[PDB]
Amino acid sequence: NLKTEWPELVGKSVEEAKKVILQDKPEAQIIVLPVGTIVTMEYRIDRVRLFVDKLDNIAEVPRVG
Amino acid sequence: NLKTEWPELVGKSVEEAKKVILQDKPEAQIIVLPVGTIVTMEYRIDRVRLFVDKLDNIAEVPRVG
Amino acid sequence: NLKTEWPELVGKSVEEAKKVILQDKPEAQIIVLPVGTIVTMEYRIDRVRLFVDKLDNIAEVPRVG
Amino acid sequence: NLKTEWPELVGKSVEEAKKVILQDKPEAQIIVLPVGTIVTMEYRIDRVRLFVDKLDNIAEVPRVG
Amino acid sequence: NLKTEWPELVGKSVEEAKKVILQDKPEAQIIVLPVGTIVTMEYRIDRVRLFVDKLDNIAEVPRVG
Amino acid sequence: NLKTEWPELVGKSVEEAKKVILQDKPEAQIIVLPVGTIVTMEYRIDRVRLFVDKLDNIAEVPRVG
Repeated sequence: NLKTEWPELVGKSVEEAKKVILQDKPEAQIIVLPVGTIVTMEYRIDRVRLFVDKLDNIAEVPRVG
Repeated sequence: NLKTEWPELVGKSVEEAKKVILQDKPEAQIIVLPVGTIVTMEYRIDRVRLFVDKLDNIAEVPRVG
Repeated sequence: NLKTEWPELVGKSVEEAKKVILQDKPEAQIIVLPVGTIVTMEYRIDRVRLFVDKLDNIAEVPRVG
Repeated sequence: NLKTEWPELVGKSVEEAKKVILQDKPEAQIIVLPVGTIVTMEYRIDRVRLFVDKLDNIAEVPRVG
Repeated sequence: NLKTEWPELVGKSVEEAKKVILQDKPEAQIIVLPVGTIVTMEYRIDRVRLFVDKLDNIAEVPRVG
Repeated sequence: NLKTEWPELVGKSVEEAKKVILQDKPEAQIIVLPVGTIVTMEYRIDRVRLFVDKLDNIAEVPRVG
């Protein structure tokens, strides 16, 4: 199996979002970036990037990679 | 039906704007970004992005997506 | 008629500039952005964008749109 | 005549630089922007843009326009 | 030999990451930049760039250069 | 002669770096910019730009120009 996306998280705080992701993916390495950030094309299975808005709310669906 | 745009909101504060949108779209997930931000081409029906100016006023017509 | 540009405003503070614009265009929706900001190609007659410098002075001629 | 460039100003503070420019161009409208800022292609004879570094020192030769 | 990449570091703090790198590469010159930063194409053997997220966690695999 | 590059400076503080450069080039006009900054293609012999990281350390080899 595998849970790789957290659509239910758009709009929630980073605090709330961490808590859920860690529940579902105990080994996740959570990265917090501002929306519009260009990342390196490297794929990492244990990583979860959160793309946040000005108030630190999840602005896009979190996904593994 | 559907209310998907809030033209009447250009120039108003984020506080004022939240209040109106939530009135019209109780399930809206409000995202606040600075004008000029490049977003991901993903369409979400419950989402409302607010594009704000330096003083946090709505700079463009808010819309669903 | 119509007053759509405030060339006399380059260099003045946002506070001073607001005051003048509102005098001439009582219905103006004043938006304050940093110089170099890319805006959405939408035209709004009641809107006045102020493009400011590091000290919040008007850096370019204010115009309707 | 006309004094349109202040090469002698690279490295000096904005405070120092203002003082000199105003000496030479009493009608100058001084604009302070960070180096790397893209401006609008509009030419203004009374305007002097200062392009500053992280410490607010003049990083490039000030010029009219 | 040579240790040139620290994959085990994604997600860790800059403080933690410094400590490990210096352990493995005592002569490393540690540089801390935000993710999405465009660097100069110059290669330096003693240098280790850390690409950090909003909370200062390592967002990409640290490497020499 | 001429000393135009300070390779020995990568990783050092701006404070430390100033001190060295001024030692070697007493007439240097020191400019401090963040890495990734696009500068104007103008060449100045008395100028030394320092490209700094998030902690204000020299991230690239300082050079005249």
